This record gives sequence, structure tokens and C-alpha cells, in this order.
Amino acid sequence: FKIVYPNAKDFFSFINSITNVTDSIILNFTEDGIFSRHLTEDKVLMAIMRIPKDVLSEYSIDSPTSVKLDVSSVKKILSKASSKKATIELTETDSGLKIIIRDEKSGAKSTIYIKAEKGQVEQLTEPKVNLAVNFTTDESVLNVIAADVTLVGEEMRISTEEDKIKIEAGEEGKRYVAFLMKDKPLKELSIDTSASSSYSAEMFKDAVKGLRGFSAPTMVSFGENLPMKIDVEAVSGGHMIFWIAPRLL
Amino acid sequence: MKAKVIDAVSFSYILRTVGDFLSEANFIVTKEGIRVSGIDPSRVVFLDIFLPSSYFEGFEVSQEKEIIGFKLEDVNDILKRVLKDDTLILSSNESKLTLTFDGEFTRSFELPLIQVESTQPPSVNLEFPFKAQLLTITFADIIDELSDLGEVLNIHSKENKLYFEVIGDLSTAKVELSTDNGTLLEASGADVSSSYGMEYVANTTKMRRASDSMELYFGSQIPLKLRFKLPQEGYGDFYIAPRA
Amino acid sequence: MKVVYDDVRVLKDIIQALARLVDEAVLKFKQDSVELVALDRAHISLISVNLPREMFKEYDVNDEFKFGFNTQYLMKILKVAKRKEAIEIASESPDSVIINIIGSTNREFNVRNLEVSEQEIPEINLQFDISATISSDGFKSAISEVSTVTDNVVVEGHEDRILIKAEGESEVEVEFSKDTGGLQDLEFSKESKNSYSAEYLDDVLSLTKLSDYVKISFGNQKPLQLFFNMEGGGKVTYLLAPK
Repeated sequence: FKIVYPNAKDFFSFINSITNVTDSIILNFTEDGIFSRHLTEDKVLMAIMRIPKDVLSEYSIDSPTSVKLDVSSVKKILSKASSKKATIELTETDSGLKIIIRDEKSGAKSTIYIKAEKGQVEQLTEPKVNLAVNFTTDESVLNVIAADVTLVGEEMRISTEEDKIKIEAGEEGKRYVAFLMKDKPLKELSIDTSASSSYSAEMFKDAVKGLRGFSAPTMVSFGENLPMKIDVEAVSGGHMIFWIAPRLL
Repeated sequence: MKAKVIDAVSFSYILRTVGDFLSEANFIVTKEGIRVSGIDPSRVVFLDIFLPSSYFEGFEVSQEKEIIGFKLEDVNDILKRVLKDDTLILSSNESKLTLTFDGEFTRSFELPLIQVESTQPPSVNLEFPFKAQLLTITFADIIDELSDLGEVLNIHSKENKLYFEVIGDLSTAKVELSTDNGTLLEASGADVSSSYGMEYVANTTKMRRASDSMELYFGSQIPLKLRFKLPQEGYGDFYIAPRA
Repeated sequence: MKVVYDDVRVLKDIIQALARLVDEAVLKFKQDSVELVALDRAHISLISVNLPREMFKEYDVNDEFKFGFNTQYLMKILKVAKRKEAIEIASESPDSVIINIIGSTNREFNVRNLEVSEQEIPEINLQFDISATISSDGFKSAISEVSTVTDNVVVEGHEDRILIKAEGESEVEVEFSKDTGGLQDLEFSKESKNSYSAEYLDDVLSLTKLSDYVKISFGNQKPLQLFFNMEGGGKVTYLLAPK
């Protein structure tokens, strides 16, 4: 196989999100394109990245495969690569993976090598669930919320009011209330059925922290005691999608 | 009470400068504005901030005199949540100080009041034999630049010039501030010399982003008054005691 | 004697690295250039500074002045100018040096000059098996990248490509080539694959802000030499022994 993605910083962002608390990442190459999936220890936050084949500059595959790779070190070296308009490449190897970043300004062709576990392709399990609330907002908005929800409390309750979204944390003394509506600051809102759900603030923080690097609009979506879907289309094409499991009782 | 700051960021900095000295204080909310006063644990710094009615766009009092107790860590923790553009609509009952950010969107932070020791504000004036009016930024600049050179800010005046010195073991750091320098807008006073704990004066720089102009009051073996001219007749006073 | 340097940041970049190499260095104010040749505390590296009189606003230096200083201290007093303010270094008596950082406020430091142990510097190599000119940004990235996985920066050189790489568990390889436009000027006499202390390079990284390009030159069993050729005529050199 051979993978060329237009913007290394965007691709690095992808790696950063799915390898948040972990350093093991299972990259899967399918007929559809690249995808990688990572659940948390407590199985509440699921990080998924889809990169469709048409978005990529080059995409070759001998056969749909998965690679388990320790990216702990690759993380560090990929960042100090000043990826302005730099292009990342991933190739198949005897040893495992091969990652080459081609810098435009500096001329630096930095190539990485990591031990990969060439296993069978994983299944892209997109939770079958009708989320009545689908709002699309800036990622900065999400980060502002994440950062000041985690300041006041441990849990974040997103609810709906009359054409408004009510994010509220804080349980007794230290309460926090936010109101997100269309055009302040929501780029688009869609309330089908009046819905309300509670999420782990730490896990929302972590999801939204992964949204840094993608300036493109972010769709958030949820429903009455249903998961939250936070997905961003990558600047240079691709998908960064987070699922946060809800809290019932 | 119900008070609205249009420059949430500047206000954010007033209360962060207080948090450098005081752990806990009281918003003393009266008809004529919100007064915050207190003395630091080392009993070297007396700070006195006054934010008048006119400093807040839409200032309403719920009673004749409201005393709002608050931990300065907790209040600055939520004030660290300011965004460049939003406004702070800080209102309160007798249970919770509710601070509301409003710009990109609406964000309210509920913060329960606490019984705070009532420090008696400086209803006493001191006479300083030297005064220097100096732009808040130009002070903020040297003090920041000097605060890494020694613990003892040795400030003295000679013929309406103001000298900041950092007299250390190895060497000395001398800064000539004059009216003819273009660094002091005005300065007149006796030729006095006194030293002050740098740490304390250092902390006072944050006011840079809250005030524009400034006044500097000092004298031989009396406190260094730092008057940070806030908008709408505002002031951030910081009396810092001298060294024996 | 009195010199006024219009751009304090250059000098700041130099001393920042210098202070990470050695505790005390000497600034030789000669009549037509300012010098500073300093071996590090462990003698595994050398930093060679040369700032010709051409770079200074004022240059009143008649006899050689030996400005000895605590590297750590000077670096603290240089950090008073974050903007493009001007440094002024003067001395009348050979035991006191007066440093002014001129700007909106005039900071004057009067330092008790230090008589410092001038160290016999060993004979430094002229010829390097690969003398390659690559961007200083590129070099910085290349070190900073490789340094995060090893303290052994294996530098490799060929007739077209310059490899700055890591050879620990995780293998990194930064490539500056003839065709890629990253390796600008290349002088070649022999292939060389040597490794240098990453933490020592990390000291000197601040030097990569002195010139757009760094003339990185090295060889097998030969020291790495970073040559920062500035404009005005300023020559900053870093000589690093192998591990």
C-alpha cells in the first residue's frame, strides 16, 4: 500500500486525536479509504477518523489491512516538523510502517520508521442512532465550552430549549450555564425532537481537544440519553469524528 | 448586585493583580461603585481598588451596601475563562456571585459567597514627598525587566528625576526616568530614597492591561504608592511598605 | 572604549546558547571585530563569535578590551529588550563595564568586570568531509525532531543529500537534497556518517536565528561544525566533538 495526504499537519491532527491517552493506534486501509478507531479505558469516548480515498493524492492497497503501531515517538517527531504546506506519505514495509513528510519551504524530506502489526481490517461500527439534535459550530466554541465546563464540574448536561441549546455543568454551588443558538454562535442548528443528555466533561474536554487543528465547521449531534457525535471535516478533506456515550443515571 | 463590565479582559486583570496579594476579599458594592480593599499575608502590601458606578455600563445595587465574599483563586479561575471580545455581567444575591460572559455566546458562572474577614479600607491618607505621573506601560516595562535582577527595588529621586535601581551583589541596575526623558509625564518632589520588596511591585505590572496611565508615590522610609488610573475615575491603589 | 549594537537580538541569540555551554565567557573587543571564543565546561564543544565593526552603530575601540562576564547573568540582562532595542557596551576602567539597553526607557547596568580564566583552545579542524549549506529553520526542525527520540544525532552526508537522523529504537531521517531545494550549497570530498550529542546541539539551537542558512560541516571521526554566516559580516561558529 501507499498513502499520500495533502497536509501533514492535518494528518498529524488525526493521529493526535485517536492517540490521546494511548500510544497504540490501529490504522485500517479499506476500499473506502483510511480509517482508525480508538475507544477509551471506560468505553465512553470513541475516537474515529475516516479519510475517503478521493481526498487522498495517492492511495494504493494490495489488500484491506490493519496496522498496529506504537506512535509514542512518532508523535513527538511529527510535531517539530513545521508542516505548512507539507505532504505526508505512508508506505508498506518489511519492518512495518514508513512515514515521509515532504516540507515545501525547507526542502526537508523527513522519513519515519515504526514497528507495525499487520493484522486483519477492523469493522467501522457507526452507532445506529437517530440523534434529534444536530448543530454545527466552530471548534473554538466547543473548546471554550469544554475548558469552562471542566472548570466548574465533572459532568456536562447538554439540553434543548426553544431553538436553543443549553449546556450546563456544576452540581450544587458552582454552576455553569451556556446558551448556544443559531447565529450566536451556531453556524447551523437542527432540533427535531426536544432532547436532553448528560456527558462526561473530562471526555468532552478530550473530544474537543482533538478538534484543534481542524478549522472547518464541526457538527455536534445528540439526543435524549443518546451518544454525542462530534465530527469535523478536515481542512484538506477527511473526517475526525468523536462519539461520547451518555450518562443515564 | 448587578454589574456589567464591557472590557471583561481589563477587569479580568484588575482581579488577577489582587489575587497576587489576597487569597480572599470582599466586593464592597455601594451606590458609588465597587471597592475592593485588603492587606497581603506578609502585611507589606495594602491594595485598594475602586471601580466606580461609571466604570460599569449598567451598574445596579440591590441594597445600600453589599459585601460579597469570594476566594480570589476561584474568581480568577472563572475570569481566566474570558474571551477577547465578551462582556462580564457579574450579578449576585446573598448566596451566589454569578459571573456571566457574553460575546460570542452566553456563559454564566455561579460562585457561592463566603464569610471573609472585613479588612478596614484605607480611610487614612498618607503624604508622599515625591510623586511621578508615568504611563502604565512604561512602568510595567522596567519593573518586569528589573524583577529578575534582585529582590530589592531601590527607588530614589533626585531633582524631579526618578531612579529605579536593583543593587545586587555582583552589579547594579540603574534606570533614569525623567520628564525630559519622555518616560515621566510629570514628576516633582524632594530628593528621597527608599527600597521596596520587588516581588510585590513586580506583581503590580498585570495592571498594564487594565489601566493606561499611572501615578507613583514614595518617600524615605514610607510606603510606595502605585496609583493605576483605571477608566471612568477608577483606581487601583497598591501601597507597598518600605524596607527597614 | 564604547560600542553600540543596533540589534540586541543577535547578541541575545548568541549569549543564550553561550550560557548553556559555559558559566563564564570573555567578549574580546578588538579594534576591528568583537570576538568570543569559549570552550564549554567539559571541552566537548566550542562557540566562536565574530562581530565585525561593520554591524555596530558606534565602534570606539582603540585597544583590545577583555569584557569578562557571567554567561548566565549577561543573558538575564539581555532579556530586558524583547523588541528591536539597541545594546550599548562601553568601559573606561578595565574593571567595570557599563551596559545600556537603549529604548523607550534607558536601562543602564554597571557590572564589575570579571577577570576570567581564558582557556587554551585546542587546534580546530579546517577541512570537513562534507560542507553542506542547508536552511537554519530546516536544521532546527531536523535537530528538534531527532532529539525527541535519542541523545545521539547521527548526521549523514552524501554527494546530493544530507541526512540528520536518529538511530535508536524509533528511526527518524531528515533529508536535505540537491533536487528538493533544501540543500542549497554543497561541498563534498567524502561520505561521512557521524553522531553528535543531541543535548549539546540543543544548547546551541538559539544560534539558528542568526542567519537564514547554516553551513553544517562534519566528517567521520571529525567534529561537527555549524557555521552561521550573517549579514554585515558576523560569523558564529559551533564546533561539537562526537559522542
